[PDB]
Amino acid sequence: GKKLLEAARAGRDDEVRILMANGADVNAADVVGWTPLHLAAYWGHLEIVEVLLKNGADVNAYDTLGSTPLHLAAHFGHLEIVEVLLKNGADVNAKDDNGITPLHLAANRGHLEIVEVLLKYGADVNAQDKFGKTAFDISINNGNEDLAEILQ
Amino acid sequence: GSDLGKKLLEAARAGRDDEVRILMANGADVNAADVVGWTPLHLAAYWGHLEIVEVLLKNGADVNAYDTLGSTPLHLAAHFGHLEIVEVLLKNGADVNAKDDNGITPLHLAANRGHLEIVEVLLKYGADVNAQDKFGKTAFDISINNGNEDLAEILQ
Amino acid sequence: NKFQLTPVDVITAIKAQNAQVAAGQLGGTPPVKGQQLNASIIAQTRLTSTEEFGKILLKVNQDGSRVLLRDVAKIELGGENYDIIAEFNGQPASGL
Amino acid sequence: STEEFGKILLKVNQDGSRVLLRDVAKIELGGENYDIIAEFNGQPASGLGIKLATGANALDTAAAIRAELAKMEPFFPSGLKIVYPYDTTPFVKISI
Amino acid sequence: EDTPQFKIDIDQEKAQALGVSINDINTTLGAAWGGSYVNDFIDRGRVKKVYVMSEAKYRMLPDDIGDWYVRAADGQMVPFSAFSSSRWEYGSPRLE
Amino acid sequence: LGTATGFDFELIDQAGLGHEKLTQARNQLLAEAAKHPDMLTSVRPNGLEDTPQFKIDIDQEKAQALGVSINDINTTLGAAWGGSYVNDFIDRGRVK
Amino acid sequence: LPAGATQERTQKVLNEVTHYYLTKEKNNVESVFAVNGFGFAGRGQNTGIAFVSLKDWADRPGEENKVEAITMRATRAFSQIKDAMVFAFNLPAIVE
Amino acid sequence: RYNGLPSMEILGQAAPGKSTGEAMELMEQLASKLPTGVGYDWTGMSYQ
Amino acid sequence: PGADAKTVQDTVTQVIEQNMNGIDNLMYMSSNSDSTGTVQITLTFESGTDADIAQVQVQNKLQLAMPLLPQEVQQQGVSVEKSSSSFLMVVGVINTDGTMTQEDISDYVAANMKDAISRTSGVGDVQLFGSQYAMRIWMNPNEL
Amino acid sequence: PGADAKTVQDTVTQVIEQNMNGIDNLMYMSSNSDSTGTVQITLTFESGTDADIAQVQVQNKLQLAMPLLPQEVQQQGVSVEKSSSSFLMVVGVINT
Ligand SMILES: COc1cccc2c1C(=O)c1c(O)c3c(c(O)c1C2=O)C[C@@](O)(C(=O)CO)C[C@@H]3O[C@H]1C[C@H](N)[C@H](O)[C@H](C)O1
Ligand SMILES: COc1cccc2c1C(=O)c1c(O)c3c(c(O)c1C2=O)C[C@@](O)(C(=O)CO)C[C@@H]3O[C@H]1C[C@H](N)[C@H](O)[C@H](C)O1
Ligand SMILES: CCCCCCCCCCCCO[C@@H]1O[C@H](CO)[C@@H](O[C@H]2O[C@H](CO)[C@@H](O)[C@H](O)[C@H]2O)[C@H](O)[C@H]1O
Repeated sequence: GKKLLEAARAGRDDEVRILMANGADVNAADVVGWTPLHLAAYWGHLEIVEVLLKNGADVNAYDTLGSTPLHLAAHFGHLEIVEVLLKNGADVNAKDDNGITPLHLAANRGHLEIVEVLLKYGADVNAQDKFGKTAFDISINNGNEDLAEILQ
Repeated sequence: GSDLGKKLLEAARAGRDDEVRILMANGADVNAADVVGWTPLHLAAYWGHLEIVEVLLKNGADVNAYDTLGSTPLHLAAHFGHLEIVEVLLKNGADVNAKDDNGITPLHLAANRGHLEIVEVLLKYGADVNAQDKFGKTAFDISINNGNEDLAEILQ
Repeated sequence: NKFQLTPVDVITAIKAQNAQVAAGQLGGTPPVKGQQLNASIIAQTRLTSTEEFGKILLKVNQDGSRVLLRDVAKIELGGENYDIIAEFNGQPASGL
Repeated sequence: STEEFGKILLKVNQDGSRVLLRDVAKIELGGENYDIIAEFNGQPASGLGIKLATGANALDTAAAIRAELAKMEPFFPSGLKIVYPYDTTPFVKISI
Repeated sequence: EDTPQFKIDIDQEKAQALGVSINDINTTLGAAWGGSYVNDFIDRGRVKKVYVMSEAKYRMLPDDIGDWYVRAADGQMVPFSAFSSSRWEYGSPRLE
Repeated sequence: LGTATGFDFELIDQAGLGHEKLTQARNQLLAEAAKHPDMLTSVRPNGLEDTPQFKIDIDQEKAQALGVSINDINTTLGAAWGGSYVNDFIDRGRVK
Repeated sequence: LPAGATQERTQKVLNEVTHYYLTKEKNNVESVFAVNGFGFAGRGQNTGIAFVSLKDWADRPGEENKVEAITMRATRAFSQIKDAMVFAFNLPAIVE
Repeated sequence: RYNGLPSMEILGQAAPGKSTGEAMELMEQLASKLPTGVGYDWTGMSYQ
Repeated sequence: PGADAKTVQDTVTQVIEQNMNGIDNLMYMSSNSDSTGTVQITLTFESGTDADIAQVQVQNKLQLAMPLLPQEVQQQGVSVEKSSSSFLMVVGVINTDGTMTQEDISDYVAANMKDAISRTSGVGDVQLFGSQYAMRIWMNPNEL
Repeated sequence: PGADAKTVQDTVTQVIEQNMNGIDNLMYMSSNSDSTGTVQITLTFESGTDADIAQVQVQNKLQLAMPLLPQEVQQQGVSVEKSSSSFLMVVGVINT
């Protein structure tokens, strides 16, 4: 289990198998509540993300701050991982404890392709965070016009 | 203020009992005061020289001499924890309730420094437990501000 | 002037919003025994780009209108000073 | 003293009650930091890790350290004792 | 190796709206969770330091962050949860 | 070189005894020395005896009630009674 | 230990190291001075160091009782400690 | 202060016909009988 | 105090490093910035370099950086030492009547022994295995 | 300016003394703190010590302690000089 958390982070693809093939808990969570899927998502390990979801990883697992692997993938611009997670039922409108969505994160970091996908999956453009901000408010504050036009 | 006055002030402060004895024999002014108004008795009381305190009082020292800010030898003895000096002074007429110019009394001072035995002696001799300094404080106020639970009990 | 601001306000906002804060730790020493988590707390970090400087917030107006640093200034990377300009055979250069 | 810090006056309430430091804080003598904790053969200890100045003589410096230590011992609180758990100099002396 | 660190963003807009100064926020966070060397005192004749810091049980868990209040210019007590957001991330404990 | 026959001795507070106890120890040593006129002569302190000083206590509570700051109290007292170096000016070309 | 590891877990590992010297190397090890929170530079909750002093050479006859074999046996035994790097080693003839 | 500790310097001299070494030996003797926590050292010309 | 590795590096380490030039006989320079809030910069010199002068030169440069460092860093005291990396010896202190705890022993060592050892010629650096006492004010957010 | 001996000792003298470490060939150190608001610390070195090196090492350790000193002392400055007692001559200047 703890071995799985480490292998997923290091992107050890086989290793993830040897463990996935010895029944290590696929939703083992570390001290901050990150699952192997959080780690693969964060460190951009696409193959490992797929293997984990294959073996029934909780796609909407959330850490001790309400954050999901989708939040992570979107925030760090991992476009393909974002696609896969959504495919596998990632709540596109998941809010962390701050009322922050994957769209807020992608918009903040100016990830355009990613923003599109999230929208192509029903991301609520009007979703407000705890401060009342939308992605659009973000794109404007950042002075990102390409992104601003999209959200309209 | 005289040759012998000066020497008496020095000898009392230094606790030189023999010198004081000789000075008493020679008529050294027991009422000599320095610039701040301290008598040999003030000095002896401050520095804790019991024998000299007793010798001075036998030689007509003013037990209630006050300095330029209105402080007495009992104030000093009570403040610096000199229990037996405190007892001697009170035996010899020391005003247990003397207030200096700040309206501070020997009780305030013993309290402030947590000198329990001295506090009890003072109360024994009629120390006014309700006396207030210029700021309206009593010895009890002082003890709760200091967080001295025991002393605060004594002062119920 | 139009926004009723001065260089003092600009300077103050930059100090406040371009900052690197020592913020402590969770589970730092001395801890409550049995603590499992030890982690740095990361608060504000230095800005890294013109865009970040541009969106420094100078003030919000009574009507919730926002005044950003880029509304009162041009933001760009440029020499610490502009005093020395070199050329090598008539072509733009630097050197040591 | 902790007692004196305890009575630092933070504010006087409206009713005239006082707020002292000890009312909003525990006050104690304790380490500047709580990161380093040593033991000697399993019992509580402290100590000094000493490094030679560049180019200095190891044997002379060790002798100087011991001489300085001997000046301190007679004034130790009861029970305090110096121990010698790690010294690189005896080997030099002994090997020569 | 990199490790989890707790990232907290102070919302400039919100602090301005509430009238809480950024300096008060950062001093409160820093002193409480990091400790602050205030000034010196004399311990048994020797100069030594005075440190303010949160008691351990209040700086052990992420949710403790919101139990700290800053005073706004209008006198109102405002919890950290009103003007900040946080998330986990990775960072280096030792940069070479 | 001082004098031949002369010695130069230091009495030391090795255990946080404080000024008054050091003084008493000193006097104790001086009285004993004086009992050995056959060996020791003119054994005396090189420094200064204690003297009257004027202790003034600020009442923190009263200052707070009156709305008077300690900084103002302390610089008012120090500046007036002790003097204060404010800054520099230029007198016929020289900084003073 | 990895960063994120607590002082408490570092102590557990230090206790295991100390234990091994006090029980398995009784005949060779005179003392162990173990420090939690300090390592080959610098501080940290997740680091520590043991200084070990051997009995005199005359009481350690045989290759097997010299520092090389001792540190090799120790490192091997310590390899079976979880989520820690623990290495016993002799300092080289010369620094660089 | 002397060597970073509170101190009080004491000057004096050997009596006639006495060596400074003798005077110093005695001072050390006298100093051995002082209240707990009081030490001493030699400085300046005596240090040499 | 309280700073993370990155804050230390970008607020102290880089500032000092950028000022490290015009130093004779420098072979190389390395540094660590850690989340204990600590920085160590090591400048290594040609064999035969006079350590006294190396130290003087380094500090002439450090002093140009000092004003640019955070006030809290300046008040902790920055130090410049010229010592071997390894320990000469460790002086241990214990209490055999067990009437002083580890914290008490460390404070005694800090307050009564360490300074004189540190001032002894040939002593390049002294590490206290423990901490000197400070007045600790442990705040309670509820009461505040 | 305006300081008494204890104020001088406890805010300047002790702080400087505590920083006089890592200086070569020190025999001893002594100091006076007095009610004229003055401190003098004298460090005396082994015969044969290069006086210039001795002085620069002291001055460099002082430099690093300056931020620990009171503002008004940092402002007056702290002189590090070589000690001499011999004048070639004293020229007096009088008005008649
Ligand atoms: C033939 O050398 C080696 C061969 C294999 C492994 C090793 C080494 C080795 O020399 C080494 C070390 O020197 C050090 C360490 C270490 O793990 C090894 C090896 O594993 C650990 C260390 O970095 C710490 O973590 C201290 O807290 C300390 C120390 O660093 C020393 C020397 C370093 N290079 C560093 O730059 C500094 C001089 O202190
Ligand atoms: C200025 O030197 C140091 C200063 C501080 C710490 C260190 C060192 C140091 O030199 C050092 C080492 O040389 C070694 C190690 C080490 O921790 C340090 C320091 O911490 C540990 C080690 O066993 C490993 O980590 C292997 O993975 C390797 C190595 O052991 C060395 C010596 C052994 N007896 C043997 O020769 C081995 C092959 O290399
Ligand atoms: C017939 C000639 C025999 C020897 C003559 C030598 C004369 C003067 C020698 C100068 C130094 C002597 O040092 C010689 O080795 C060490 C010194 O650490 C001493 O004693 C040694 O005993 C054992 C091993 O024998 C060591 O582990 C130990 O560390 C060491 O103390 C010896 O008892 C002494 O003889």
